[PDB]
Amino acid sequence: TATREVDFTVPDVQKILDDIKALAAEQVYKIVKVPSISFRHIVMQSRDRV
Amino acid sequence: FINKRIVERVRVGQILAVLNRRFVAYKGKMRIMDITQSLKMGTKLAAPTV
Repeated sequence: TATREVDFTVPDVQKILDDIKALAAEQVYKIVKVPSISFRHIVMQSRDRV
Repeated sequence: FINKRIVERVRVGQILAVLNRRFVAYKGKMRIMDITQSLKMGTKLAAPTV
């Protein structure tokens, strides 16, 4: 034969099914008390402008 | 005297001017195998005896 070497190993389906089942309990959102900071300020020698 | 082009002085601009043969190649994702020895794989059938 003349082809690329591919290891034809057999996995176990039970762990794959268990992982698929466990993937359904994940949460895409999150719950926070305060929102993240979205603005900051830099001061200079001036007293009237930043 | 030999009527052949063994050695020729060639400019750099015409180095790639000898590309005129059509080549066919097979994909690396397909396999090529020889099945000549598969022609002798067989079994005989014995006649029943009493």
